[PDB]
Amino acid sequence: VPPPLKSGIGEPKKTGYKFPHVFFPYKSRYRSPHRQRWWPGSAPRFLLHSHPKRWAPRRDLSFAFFAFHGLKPFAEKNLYELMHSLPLRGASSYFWREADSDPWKHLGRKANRLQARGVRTQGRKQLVFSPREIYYKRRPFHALVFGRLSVGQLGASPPEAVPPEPERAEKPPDCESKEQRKCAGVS
Amino acid sequence: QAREEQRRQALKSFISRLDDLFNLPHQQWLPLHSGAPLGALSPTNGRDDALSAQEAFLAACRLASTRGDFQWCLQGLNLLVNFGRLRPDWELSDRLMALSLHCRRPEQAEQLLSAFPHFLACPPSPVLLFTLIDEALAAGRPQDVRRIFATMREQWQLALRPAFYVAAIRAMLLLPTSADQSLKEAQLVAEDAAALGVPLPPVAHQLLVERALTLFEERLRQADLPGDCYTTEELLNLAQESHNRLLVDQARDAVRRHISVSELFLWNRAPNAHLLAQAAWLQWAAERFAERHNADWIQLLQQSCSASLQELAGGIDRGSSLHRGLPPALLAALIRSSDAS
Amino acid sequence: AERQPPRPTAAAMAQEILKRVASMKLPVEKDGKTHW
Amino acid sequence: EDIAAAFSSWTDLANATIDVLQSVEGMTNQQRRLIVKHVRLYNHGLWPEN
RNA sequence: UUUUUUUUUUUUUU
RNA sequence: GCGAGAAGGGAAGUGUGUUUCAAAG
RNA sequence: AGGGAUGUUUAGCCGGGAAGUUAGCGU
Repeated sequence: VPPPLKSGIGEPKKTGYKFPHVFFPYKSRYRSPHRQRWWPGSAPRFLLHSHPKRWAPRRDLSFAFFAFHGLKPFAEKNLYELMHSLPLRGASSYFWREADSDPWKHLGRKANRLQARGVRTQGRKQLVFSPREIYYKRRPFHALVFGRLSVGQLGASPPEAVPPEPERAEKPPDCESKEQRKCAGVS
Repeated sequence: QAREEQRRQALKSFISRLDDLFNLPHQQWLPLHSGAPLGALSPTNGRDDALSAQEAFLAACRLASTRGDFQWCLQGLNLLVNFGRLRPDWELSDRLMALSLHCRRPEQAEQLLSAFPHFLACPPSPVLLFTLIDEALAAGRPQDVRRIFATMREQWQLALRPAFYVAAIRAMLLLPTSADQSLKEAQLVAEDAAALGVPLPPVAHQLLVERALTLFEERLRQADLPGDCYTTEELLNLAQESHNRLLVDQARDAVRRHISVSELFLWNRAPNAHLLAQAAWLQWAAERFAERHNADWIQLLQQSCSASLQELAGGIDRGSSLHRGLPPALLAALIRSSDAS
Repeated sequence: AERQPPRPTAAAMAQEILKRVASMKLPVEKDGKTHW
Repeated sequence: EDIAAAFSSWTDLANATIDVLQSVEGMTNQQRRLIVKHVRLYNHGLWPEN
């Protein structure tokens, strides 16, 4: 059965609807554009169903309860959550996205799609983000971070690192790139 | 029943009632801010005329003075956060830290230091953090002050302090371990205080370390043990090294604190004689053999023979170290060497 | 112009590589401009 | 291992038609359409190193 | 007018 | 992001349809 | 004497969205 609908933190109480959509009794193949994404092999809607209201008994309440965001796994920690614990709010640092452990790329119903090449039978140039201005609306998962986006070349070391690039000035300080997953930096 | 009935009833109702308030639409909720500024009838009117969400929650937190009510307060906190009505500030971080303490829950207090920066803007007050260190010492648990110190130090947000380094040292020497084991762990913290920005400890720092240094193994190895060592080189070498560190530190401290047969005591002005106590120690030898091994103090000890320094007719020291001598190192040391001889 | 010229060079030398590193911002992120 | 056992060498696999591939029971629709794609790419040298 | 903002802008008087 | 009544007989009599013409958002 | 001190609520217009509301003829 599908999970019950819940409102995210920072939102007033709303009135639940009686039916999922207008064509509830009559039609069945019609699907709403704002349908929930809970089946394995998908991603949330960011700010629609990612952070639902959290409740627990009085006994379970504690300081550590509030720090759940900052202890999330690597596969679910966003940029906002990552920059919150870093020195200087992660200012004057570098960040990049590692698209190697996505939920849909390992698990899901459509996890065996046919690509243009076929199957994978076997130093990169990944983008680097330099946060300049940081503004937190709804901590620790919400912020308007403005930074300079540039390109950088990876190294030959075992881990993913950035040797002597960024080199080229791509665009002036703009909005963030992605909000799914991010890595650390040299700083 | 004044402390039981009137206390639980008042707090229970306040949180319970508050919950119900949130159920109403946003039009009936409390304002975020106290009031509008002047920019928006005399200037004193308004400004502060309304009850804020934050103000109500913190007002009800003053009633707790037991462990049972501590849990209750947390309930209210969650409400604010979940509804987006909480503004982290200096004050917020200060009262929260203290609230746990007042409820006789030191365990919970420590957790805060490792979970504040994840959901809060400002750090706690420096005063509070220092006070918690003494809590553990009073209960008799010097082993719990090592993890709290490291987290503070590692954190960049919190400004480094020189005073903070004193507590750590003092607590390690009181651990219930062997003489060699307790001193070894203490030296690690000392060392750490010389690399990262070369911090300068207070003048009353090097004295403590030196006291036990030349007393626990040095003194012991020439009194009863050699009856007719494994780190003799390190003990002697570190003895002198400690002294050196003090000199450099003290000279640089005075410039920022208050913006100030051969002998050199003829034209040396009138320095403090307090420091000559430790430097007057005679170097016997590296080994047991004090006559066939080493060939390289009275004139130094002539400044104060009768335990009377040049204090009444000399200079004045600001924030000096212990004025007293070495009872366990001087009194029992010279007598033995003489009486027995 | 007497003592006007020497000031801006002094600030430029002390100026960092970066424009403005705003680690913390209380108000909402925006930009104001004037027209003389 | 079941599919490989039926075939003898690589020549019989590359030149295998569609009707012959249906005789073997250990071959589903997804597997059948996948094998025919690989043989067609290697023969034309379109999959040396993707 | 009140919660939500990854659709904006404006603020001076010799 | 794009497509989706592709499973519709419930309404109407001068209507639904057919025919003749026209239409440079 | 520093384990001190200092810090505390920024303002207006327009467009779109959700909950509650869904009473008005006074233009």
